[PDB]
This record gives sequence, C-alpha cells and structure tokens, in this order.
Amino acid sequence: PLALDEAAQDLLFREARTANTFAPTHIGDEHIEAIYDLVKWGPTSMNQQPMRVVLVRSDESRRALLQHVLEGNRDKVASAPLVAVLAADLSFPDTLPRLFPHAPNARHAYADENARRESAVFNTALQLGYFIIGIRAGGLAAGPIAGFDPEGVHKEFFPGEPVLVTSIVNIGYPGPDAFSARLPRLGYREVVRSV
Amino acid sequence: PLALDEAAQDLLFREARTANTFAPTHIGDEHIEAIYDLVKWGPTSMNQQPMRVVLVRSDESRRALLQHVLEGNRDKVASAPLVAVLAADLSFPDTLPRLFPHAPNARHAYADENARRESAVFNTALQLGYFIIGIRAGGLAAGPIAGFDPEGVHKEFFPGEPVLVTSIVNIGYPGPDAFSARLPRLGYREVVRSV
Ligand SMILES: Cc1cc2nc3c(=O)[nH]c(=O)nc-3n(C[C@H](O)[C@H](O)[C@H](O)COP(=O)(O)O)c2cc1C
Ligand SMILES: Cc1cc2nc3c(=O)[nH]c(=O)nc-3n(C[C@H](O)[C@H](O)[C@H](O)COP(=O)(O)O)c2cc1C
Repeated sequence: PLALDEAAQDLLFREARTANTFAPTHIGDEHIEAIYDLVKWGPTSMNQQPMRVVLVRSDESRRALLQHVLEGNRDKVASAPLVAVLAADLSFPDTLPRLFPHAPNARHAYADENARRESAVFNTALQLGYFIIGIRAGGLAAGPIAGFDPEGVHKEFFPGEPVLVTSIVNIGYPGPDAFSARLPRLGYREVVRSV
Repeated sequence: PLALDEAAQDLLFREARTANTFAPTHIGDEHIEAIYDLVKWGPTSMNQQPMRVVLVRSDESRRALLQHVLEGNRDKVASAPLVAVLAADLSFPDTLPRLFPHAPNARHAYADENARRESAVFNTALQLGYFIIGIRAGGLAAGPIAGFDPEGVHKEFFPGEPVLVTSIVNIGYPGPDAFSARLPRLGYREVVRSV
C-alpha cells in the first residue's frame, strides 16, 4: 500500500546505510544546493526552519573541527570529503514575520528562552531527518555524528552567534568496507498501539 | 544531480503539503504498518529509535485527546480519520544492549537525566521527520501539530509510562481546501556557508 515506488524506497530507506568510510571524491557545492532545494520543503513548526549549515571543506577547518570530535569518530570525520555542521538558530523568531507572515505575533510564541531553545532544537532535528533523506536522494551517503563537543564547535565555527550546535553529518560517496551489518529495528507491535 | 526520480521528489517533498482538512475515509492499520516498515530504517543515534506511537483512531479516544489540544487546532485534529501521538521513550537506554549490541556500555552515555531526555527527544524528532516522509510515501497527507498540552496527553494515553510526549500527527487523505499557498523558504545563501 505504498505509493512511493520500490527503487525510491530502496534509495532513501531500505538499501540506504550509514557510511563509516568515504571515497575522497570532492562533493560540489552545486550538489549540496540541489539537496537543499529538495528538502527545504519538508515542514517545520510555524515554517520556522531553524537549521543552519556550515560546510567544513578545507583541511584547515576540518582540523579545527576534529579537535572537538570524540577520538572514536575522528577517522570518519577526517576522511569524509565533506562535513556539514548543523546548528539551530535561536533567533529564528525574527524570521517569522516573513516566513510565517499571516500570523504577525507568531514570534512571540517563543519569548521564553527555554521554549525558544527547545523549539529550535526540535525543528532542527526534524530538518536533519529531511537532510539525511536528501543526502541519500542526491546519490550520496550520510554519516551522522553526535559524539562531539558542541560548545567547542560553536566557538570554532559560529563565534558570537545565537545558535545551538546540534549535529555533524559526514557526506560523501562510500569508501571500502563503509557498511556494517544492519542492526535490529523494533517490531511494529513494540512501537505502535491503537485506541 | 539527484538520483531520486522526479515523481518521487514531488510525492515526498516538492508537491507534498501539510493538510489542514481531511477526507473521513478510514485509514487501516495495515497502511500504517507499511509506512513504519519503510521508515523504521531511518537512522538514529546509537540505533536508539526512541519513538513510540499511539494511534488515536476511535471517537472516544479522539474526544479525550481533544481536551488537551489548543482551540485553534481542534478542527484539524477532530476531522482527521487517524491521529498519531508520538512520545519519546525515556527508558530507551534499557533497549541498547539489544539494539546497539556491539557496545554494551552505550547506555551509560545517558546516565544524566537531561542528557537522556535531550537524546530521546532529538532522535524522536528525527524519526518524526522520517515518519512525515513515510506518511507521504504511503500516498497520505500529514498534518503535524505542536499546539497541545504534552502532560495532559501523557496522562491520557501513556499513563505511568517513562515517556515524553512530543508531537501529534493528523493522518489521512486530504479534504477539500486542505492546503493554502506555499510559504517562503530561506534561500540557500541564508542557510549554508562554507569554510
Ligand atoms: C513540528 C510541527 C508542528 C506543527 N504544529 C502546528 C500546529 O500546532 N498548528 C497548525 O496549524 N500547524 C502546525 N504545523 C504545520 C506547519 O505550519 C506547516 O507544516 C508549515 O507551515 C509548512 O506548510 P507546508 O507543509 O504546506 O509547506 C506544524 C508543523 C510541524 C512540522
Ligand atoms: C543523530 C545521530 C548521531 C550519530 N552519532 C554517531 C556517532 O557519534 N558515532 C558513530 O559511529 N555513529 C553515529 N551515528 C550512526 C548510527 O549509529 C547509525 O546511523 C545507526 O546505528 C543505524 O545505522 P544504519 O543506517 O546503517 O542502519 C549517529 C546517527 C545518528 C542518527
């Protein structure tokens, strides 16, 4: 009962895997633009789209990033031809007059700092979900990484900005032995119930 | 430079919209099963997949849900043939010996309650993004809802369970006048930069 055809199902989900090694082949800016142009449409609360991205391309910036990556993740991050650092824009409310223009008081739903931060991180995580699918849609492999120090990455790449660094995503064509055996997924009956 | 074909791009993102009205047509359990079977493969940190789902299908449960939904969202939530309530399993570390078996001490990364809650919510948000794409992959329309009282919903549908209710998703075939004009999206140059 799926409308999405099987080949698309395989590319995005069924045969898509997290890459642990990458080919060094350069990933072009035009490639990432095409991915963003596709998945920017994925919905966020009040269209608030708080995700901001820094493409850590140069060896210089990659070495600066690696000092904040846990040792067990440095192999992958160092070998990826492209690394995306995602941060949640804590000033997203200021964009709502133009992004959610028919509710002019929308920004004020987030006057509380905790509510603003929690909404920024939640919708940036939502967008990370879209982004992972978008990377796969671009024929590439995604290797998300949470084992890093967000404060150091903030100082390094977003100094003085009102953001919350949330994620690192290795992007590239897979290298040799990039994939380990698929791990378990919970059964439907363990996850879903009806009332 | 997208490997995903154009028809799939349109179904999942480019021509997919958030539905504000729904046809009453019943959505069967097998339909949701096919959707979960597809998007359960979407990756989460340490394979921790904390999303848990209650399908609020019956009128009885829907009325109980609606008391916790903000006035301005009751119209949508009441008319959807199916509503999914998403919660983050705060006890997900207990499942890691099984789900992330090659790292037996993984669960101790979440000894701290805030670290555990933040991880549960972040990865449930990731899974919500996959789930939205999956609902569209199933030929349906998704209508996510954040304007509700999470504690009230927890008491109704997850009483005494160690979860954090995070999101409501209206699911169905779209009704008449389900969609308004697409809103703006930030430019690539506003979201992404390189170093
Ligand atoms: C996490 C999330 C929460 C949302 N909560 C509400 C809500 O409470 N009320 C509402 O009317 N729409 C809600 N929406 C719908 C968004 O406003 C909508 O998806 C966004 O404006 C983009 O619209 P589009 O998908 O048609 O392009 C929510 C969307 C998301 C992603
Ligand atoms: C948010 C997130 C953070 C992750 N962080 C790490 C990490 O720090 N180190 C690592 O080796 N893998 C990391 N991963 C990869 C996950 O372990 C992996 O995606 C999961 O085990 C599923 O693998 P699969 O896509 O091949 O099925 C992360 C994945 C996600 C989604």
